[PDB]
Amino acid sequence: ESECTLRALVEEYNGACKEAPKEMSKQFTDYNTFKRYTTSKKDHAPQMRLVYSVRKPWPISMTPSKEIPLVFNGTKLKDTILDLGESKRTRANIVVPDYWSKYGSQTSLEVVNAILYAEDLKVQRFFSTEWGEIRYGRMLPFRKPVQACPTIEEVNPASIPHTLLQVFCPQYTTLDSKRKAHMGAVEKLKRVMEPICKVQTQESAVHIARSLIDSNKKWLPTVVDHTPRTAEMAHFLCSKYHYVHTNTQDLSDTRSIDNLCGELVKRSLKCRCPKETLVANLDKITIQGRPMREVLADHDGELPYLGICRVAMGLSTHHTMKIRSTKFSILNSDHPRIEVKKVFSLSPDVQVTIPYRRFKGKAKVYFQNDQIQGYFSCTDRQIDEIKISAPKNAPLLEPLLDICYYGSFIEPGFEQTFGYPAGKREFVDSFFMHHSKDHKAFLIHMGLDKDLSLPLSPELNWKEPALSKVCRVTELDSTVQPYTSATREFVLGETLNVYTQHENGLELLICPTEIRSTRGPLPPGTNLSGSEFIDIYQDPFSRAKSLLKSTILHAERCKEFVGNMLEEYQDPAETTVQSLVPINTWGKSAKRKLQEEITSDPDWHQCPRKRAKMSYLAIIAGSIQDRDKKQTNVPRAFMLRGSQIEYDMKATRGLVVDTTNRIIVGGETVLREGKGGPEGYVQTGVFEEQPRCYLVDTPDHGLSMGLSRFCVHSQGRYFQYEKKISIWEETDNIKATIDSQRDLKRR
Amino acid sequence: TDRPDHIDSRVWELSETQEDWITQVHGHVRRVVECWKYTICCLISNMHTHRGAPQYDVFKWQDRSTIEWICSKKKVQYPERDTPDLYDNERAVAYKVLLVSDLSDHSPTSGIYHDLAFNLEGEAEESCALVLRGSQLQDIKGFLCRALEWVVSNNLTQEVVETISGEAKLQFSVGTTFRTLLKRDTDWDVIPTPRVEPNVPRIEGRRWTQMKKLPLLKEKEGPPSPWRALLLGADSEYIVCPPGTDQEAISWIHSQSEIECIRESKSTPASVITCLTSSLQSFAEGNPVRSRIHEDIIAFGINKKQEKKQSASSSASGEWKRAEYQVEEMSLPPWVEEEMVLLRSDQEDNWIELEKNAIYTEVDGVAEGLVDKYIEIVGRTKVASVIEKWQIAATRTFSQLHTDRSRITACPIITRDPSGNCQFWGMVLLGPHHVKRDTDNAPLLIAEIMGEDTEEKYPKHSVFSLKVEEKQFLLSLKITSFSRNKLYTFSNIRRVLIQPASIYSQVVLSRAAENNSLNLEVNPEIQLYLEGAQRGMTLYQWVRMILCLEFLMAIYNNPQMEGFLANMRRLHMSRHAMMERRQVFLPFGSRPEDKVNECIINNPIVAYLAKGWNSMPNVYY
Amino acid sequence: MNLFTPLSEINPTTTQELLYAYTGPAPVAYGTRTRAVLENIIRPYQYFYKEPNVQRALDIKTGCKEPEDINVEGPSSGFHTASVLKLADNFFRKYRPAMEKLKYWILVKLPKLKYAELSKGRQTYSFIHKRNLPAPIALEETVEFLEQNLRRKIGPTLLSYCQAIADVMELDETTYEGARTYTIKFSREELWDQMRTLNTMWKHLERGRLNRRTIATPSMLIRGFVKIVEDAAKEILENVPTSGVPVGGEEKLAKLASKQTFHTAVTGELSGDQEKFNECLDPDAMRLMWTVFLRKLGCPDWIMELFNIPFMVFKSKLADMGEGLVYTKGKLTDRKPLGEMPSEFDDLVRNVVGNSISCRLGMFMGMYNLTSTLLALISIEREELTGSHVESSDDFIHFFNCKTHEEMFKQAETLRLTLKLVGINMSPSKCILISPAGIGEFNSKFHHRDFVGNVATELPALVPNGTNPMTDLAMGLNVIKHSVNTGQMNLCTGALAMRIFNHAYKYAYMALGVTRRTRFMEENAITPLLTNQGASPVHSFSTMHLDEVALRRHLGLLDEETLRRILNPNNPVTQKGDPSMFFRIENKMPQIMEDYSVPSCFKYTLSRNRHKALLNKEERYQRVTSIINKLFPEVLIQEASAPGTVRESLKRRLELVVERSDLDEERKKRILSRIF
RNA sequence: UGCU
Repeated sequence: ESECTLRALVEEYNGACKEAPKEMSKQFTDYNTFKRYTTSKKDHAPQMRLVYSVRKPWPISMTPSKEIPLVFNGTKLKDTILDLGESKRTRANIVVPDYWSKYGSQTSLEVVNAILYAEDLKVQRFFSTEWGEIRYGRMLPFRKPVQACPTIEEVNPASIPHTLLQVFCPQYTTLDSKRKAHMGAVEKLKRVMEPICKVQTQESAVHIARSLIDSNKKWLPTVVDHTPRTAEMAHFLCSKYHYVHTNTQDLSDTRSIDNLCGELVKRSLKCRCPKETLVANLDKITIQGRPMREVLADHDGELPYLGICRVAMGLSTHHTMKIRSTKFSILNSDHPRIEVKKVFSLSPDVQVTIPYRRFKGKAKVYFQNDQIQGYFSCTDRQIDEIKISAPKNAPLLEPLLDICYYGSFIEPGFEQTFGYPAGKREFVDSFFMHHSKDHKAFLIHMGLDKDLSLPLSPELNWKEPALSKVCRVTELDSTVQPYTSATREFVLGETLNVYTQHENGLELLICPTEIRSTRGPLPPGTNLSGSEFIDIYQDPFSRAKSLLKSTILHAERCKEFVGNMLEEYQDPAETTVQSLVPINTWGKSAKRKLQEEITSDPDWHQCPRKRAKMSYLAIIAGSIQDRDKKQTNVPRAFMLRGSQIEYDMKATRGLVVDTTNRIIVGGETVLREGKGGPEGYVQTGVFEEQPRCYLVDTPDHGLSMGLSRFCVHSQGRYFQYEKKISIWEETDNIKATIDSQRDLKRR
Repeated sequence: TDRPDHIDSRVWELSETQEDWITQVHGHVRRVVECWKYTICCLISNMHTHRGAPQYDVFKWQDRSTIEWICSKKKVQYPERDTPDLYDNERAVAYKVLLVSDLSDHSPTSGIYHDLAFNLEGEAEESCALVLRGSQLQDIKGFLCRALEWVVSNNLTQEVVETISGEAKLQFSVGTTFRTLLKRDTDWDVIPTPRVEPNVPRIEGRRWTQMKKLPLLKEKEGPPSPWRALLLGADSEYIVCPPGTDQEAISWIHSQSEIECIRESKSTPASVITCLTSSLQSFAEGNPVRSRIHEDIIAFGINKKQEKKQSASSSASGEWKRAEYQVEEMSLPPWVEEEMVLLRSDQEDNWIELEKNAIYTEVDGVAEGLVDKYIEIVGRTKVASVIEKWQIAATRTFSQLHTDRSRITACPIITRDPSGNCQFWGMVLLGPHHVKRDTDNAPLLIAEIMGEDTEEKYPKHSVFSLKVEEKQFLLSLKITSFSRNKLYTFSNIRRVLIQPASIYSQVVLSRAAENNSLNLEVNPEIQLYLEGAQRGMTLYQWVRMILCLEFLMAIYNNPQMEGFLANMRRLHMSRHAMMERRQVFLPFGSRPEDKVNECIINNPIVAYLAKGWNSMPNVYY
Repeated sequence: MNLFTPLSEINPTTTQELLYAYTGPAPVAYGTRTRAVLENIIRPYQYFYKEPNVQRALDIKTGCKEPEDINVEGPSSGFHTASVLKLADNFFRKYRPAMEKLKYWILVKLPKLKYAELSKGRQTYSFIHKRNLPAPIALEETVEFLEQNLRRKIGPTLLSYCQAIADVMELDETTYEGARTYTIKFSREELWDQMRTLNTMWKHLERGRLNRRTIATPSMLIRGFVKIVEDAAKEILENVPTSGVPVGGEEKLAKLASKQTFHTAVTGELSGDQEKFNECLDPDAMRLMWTVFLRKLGCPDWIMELFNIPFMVFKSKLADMGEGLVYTKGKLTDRKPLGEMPSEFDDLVRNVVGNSISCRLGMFMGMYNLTSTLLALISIEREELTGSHVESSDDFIHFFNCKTHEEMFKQAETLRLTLKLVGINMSPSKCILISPAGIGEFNSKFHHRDFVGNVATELPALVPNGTNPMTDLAMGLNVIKHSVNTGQMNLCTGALAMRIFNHAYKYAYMALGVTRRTRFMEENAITPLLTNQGASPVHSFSTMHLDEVALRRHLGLLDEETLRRILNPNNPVTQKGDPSMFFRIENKMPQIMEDYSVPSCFKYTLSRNRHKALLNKEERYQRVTSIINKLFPEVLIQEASAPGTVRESLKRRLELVVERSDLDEERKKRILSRIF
């Protein structure tokens, strides 16, 4: 029973105290030092003894057990003649495991399933991949770090220990540790290790879970546009002579996170000084229950908007400069790619300044597109050499023209017009179309030669024979691949431009206003209630729910919202409010009701029911009114625009329901009368002895009961969280102080 | 990064240039404490307003120009050395945030500003508590408790306490006598301060020459090298015994064996044939380990050390001098080419029976087909049978090792053809082996069937005549001592097949990849310098003789072979460069051939490789 | 060798695999190391002057030589002080991010370094037992020595350990008390000599060299000091383009490929080695380079002193001579010390200190691979050199992009001279330059169009490991898989290696032919069903990564009834001697302690068939660690931080576990009653 | 006492 474990622990503690009178006078923190003292497990050349060791009379050492017969069918399975130690001393014949393969006690099938869980996952993963057709061919390897094995959930390295602590020993954690843990991974890991922990020891299960949520990237030679997303199958699907075609999609939420980040960046560029707006909004948005900073840290993707948001949070980005379908990486350059504000005065009133980027000094850029791989060297706007490793007879139109656009080498466009300039995208499209139908600028820029050794044909094809050949274009003699030695650190511009710190300045890496990507689904569980952009939601129900959660749960936001709606001032949620209420004629009555409710009760912004009534009145007040219709009295309830959802002033039904016990907004209990934590908790105390208040079992256990004071245990210390009485968080008070300092500095 | 989680990113980046943290004791902890103080300052002025202006004005981490500008407007002046952290509009007086280890017995530090003292547990002193509101106290206590949790989690309690106290040790220091000990063997002190101005002088160098012609390896002069290897190699044969176990085969051999000496060597006396006969008789009964006899002392060199030392002591005369060990130089023997030619002879069996792996995918089928092709093109060859004999002999000699035996152990070398018949290559006799290390030698009596006898090739072998079933055979019967490590290495000799398989696989797969289709039956033409002239030659026979040369190289691996092969890689690369119209340039005193020639002493296969290098052209146009 | 030089299908670079005699025996060393040790001692003195004058070189403390004294036609021992200063300044001015990372490491990472990192080493010379001992044993005995001589406790950090080492040096007499009981005495001079003593010893089983070399090991009194400088050097080297030592495997190949850009008219590629490395490098040059790095970083004095301790200790090194030079009268063999009778090392008699010999020049040992790499890299930074350089320790490759051949030759000679300025001599017979680049070698990696795979560098790992059938099969198959992934072995070689490994692995466990195991299985009607039992292989080329048991279960080759027996967690074969603790996810009692066995019955333990007090102390430490792990599940995921000593910490933890056990109050009382 |  449960008492046997306590008995065993007590006897172990007593024996360790008696058998080791010293080794406990040391501090507990000395464990990190003396856990490594495990000598006498060392051995030398076990492989040079295996043949003899197996062929010894008694090779196997096991504990004394009665399940192994002394003699079975004339063979002596075990030997107890010597018994020098008599404990872990009896020796067994080499055939004992073979004997046990039969004639042995069995185990439940659940145990067998639990033991082979990860190996079975690997086997089904192998037998579930489509074994395609082998495509033999010469291949130029690309050495990159790739994930060793797939993970059930990707978590940033800082949050792995807290996730494991929440999975295995929640009773010895604090609320900060719980907040830093990935709760989705916690649930997945708990479900996975429920049967596994019954057959694996503590450390074995801990590190099995760690491996299930650890990336563990390793460098391997891969094939471009054939990345198997994991090195589990590289020996089968890849080599220097073949690949096996496979059809596997991403099945990852990185695309949705890109969509969310793109919406945030696009809406942030429309305000004043977008950088701090984006930073503040990223600190107020939560996907599922995880803060946006942590989920950005979790997903280290190649995508542009994800990279911009990761840089805004101080993290790194792996994004590479991409033109159409060709990726460019600067091997080394004298100066960063500069930009020229080429103004076009084609018309006096109609003039557009279209800026392009070029090189100054010498530079060497690696390019990759499909199977085409190589590098080129340039000086200023002149190409010196190009080396390409491409399959024979391949058309090199698009990669070469992407190179020309990247370096601004050919000069029909950029500084010129080849026709009136209007917008960046139109000019780029015209450039590409013009050079697609007229690709002679490359030939007049590079020159022609009659040598047959040069592989680039005048029609921009690889190894096709022709009378003339394109000069200074040769085959890639040696493998070339980008590699950065120093840890690149990125700089985010005030206009949300991602820069890389080059020696002589700043190198542009990601630049919005030309990142073309259509809108996509948002990540599930996204919470925009605390952010300034609720209109990102495309669903009226979600918009209304987020707006009402913002107003109800916080008094100051309700104050600001009511004030802006009543006085027609600019509000962050003007678009949402205008899109929620149909075109009506209740604005004047709503503003009136606001006036009498404010005058009658100056102390209204403390009862959530009053906040709900004021929010309803303000939402109607800030609605889009109709001109050619006389104003009417505000109704008790109205219907959301383009929907059958009812919003009610009395909050008896529909979108908001305020029962005596609790308030429900959009089917979710936002506020509970006595058991809730809307204002949060603060730590308030670390002690080595239990304080004078209740000790909860786990941090989440104390978060549900909602006591005024409770403690948690974590490595011999007690943390007694009580309550938050301040009406502001640390982040925005720090923001206010920093802005006040900088707004005294400006004079 | 290095930012603590509880520290805000803006505060962390603002603190980077405020103080030079590298020179301060516990610079990281000092920066963290300053960040704590600035965060406390931020929390004190938590969006408080007064007369349409912030209640508190924060001086901390602000440029001195603005500080003086706003202090002048407030009719207050503070000295440069100590400046208050913040100023309160209500109850007008300057405040400074202080962190103290003990809240008790604390007095104001300066008479120009007030002190807002806090302890590491978040508590505040009485005047600070009454000045500030309850919300500010709770915020400060919560932030300080989060900081304390971070401190105790990272085991930084002592560093934080020392930083808060104000005084701490330099975290490292060197005393006086230790400094004197250190400065004993150097002309500079602990932190050297040479008086010379930095400069990179110009030094007259030399000129880089060009390797216009490839180096010529030195061919040593001396007697031809004897066959110095554990077993016979290409001159190995076997007797086709009737099917049965090892005991039956040994009984059948011994019961019908007529042994007569035809050539006796001084190294191996002909009288130790009785040792082999006794071992055969004992193994034919079922007792592989037998007792010692009189001629076992001669056969296994029992106690030879004592008589050698006694003879040395009796003959000891003269003066002590240094060792000056010498290695006799030997020339390339004629039998190396014969060994290469004879090792390629075809056989009637495959001699490579490796169980096939499973086949699930098409890649698996391709790999197994390639392996089967390689096995069938190198299997039916004498070298494969010799490799099998070496494997069996080495493993059966190594398995009876690891013990301290004072008796004699017999280790037969028997293989079985795919018809049940036993094939008796020979027998290895293991003598008294009180082995303790991995390099100490174990005495052996290697007796095995010989195909052809040669005095110059086998000077230490005593060849006997074996008469079994109206057939005539030969017996080697050499006395050798052989170490544990070498026996273990030769127990895994089957790995030698990988490199010729590597060459074959690379050729086939390159042909498949260039034309984008697998063939698996290609037997192309390989251009090689056979007799000093480039002539075509098929891939299969090339792989066969590559396997033969690799096997001959493996069993003759020694320091000379290791150095030779390590130092020929540079010359191989230089030749490959020269064959592609590339020039090779060398430093002033560059003689890459000397580091190869120093490794050419007496190894017959090293000499064979050197002659092969010399024969092929050295100048490329 | 003509058979290894194809001309039509493949190139000799691909056949460089054939220039390997591996799978043959590796050479070993037999007798006295005294001659080799004395040769390594005398070589630095022979190279200081252009004309070898050993007697005039033994009185030199700091090896600093004028630029006109630097030998250009041979090895040159010593450095130019002004050259070192200027080149270190140039290397600091460039690669500013590397210096920023160095400052980050000094401020953040260095204080968190623990002296338990010293336990990761192999056999270490012990100044107490005058022998070679495993690193944990030597570290623990050194910690006890410091604790009982300084009368205080040593902090877990490495800085505290180094400070304790420095503090003990200030004492006049030090003593060591240890269980057998026995007491040994150290003076300041004796303990200083033991601090600066390197234990020399042969290097066995080394391939690729004709002559045997000697390796050395330092004591724990200086390994800690070397650890800081090595970690700082690694931090710097990870952020500089010209380094090649901190990266390895495929990352090193990617870094090399990033520099194989040949676009100018004359594009050379120089690949070579440095001759007489580790003995032409004065530690004072490394001192000066580190001092310049720390001065230009604004570092205080204490860190400079800490960084300079190890190189001075190596300036005062005492190399342990062997058991004597071999002398013969007739056919006798006697071993005599250096100074007994004349030899070729008579000039070094004055440096004899007991059985050890001093050497103020050179390093004598590769204890500063990263620092020597930094010293090599600082010399590269100069205006004349415009190519790409990669240096690991003493193997380097250089890529030239020059307009004319004469300019390339001038750059190559400038490279040679600037290497010689800091005491690094290019091996003339080992450095080869190809004027059109495209063919080269670095760390035995040959590239012509791409880095070609090198078979026979993976053959030594193809032998079964000898632990148990499951572990052996798993690790052999995964080694083969890694070789396939890295390009060393292709489809055919991979499958052939699989077959050879499988056949040897089945032989080693008595699964082929008629053996005792096979006979027992046959007479008792036990079908194998497993690879180690003689069954047909289940693993294929594409299934190298799959576990045997899971794959057999999936394919139906292993039925569930036998699975219920093989994977029994209660089998006697792999039963543990003590109970183990188990987690219980979402349970009233989250920890249950019970007897356990390794699930697989074929993961048995093979008996091995044959400072004792320190071993019992290790066992006591293991017991304390086991009880701490049982009572503190959270130290398995994060570092231990509970306050107080071990006894009180576990006492309160055991209590708190009891009051949450959900039992009766009086039962909790009776459980607490018997807690010591 | 049995590896092609």
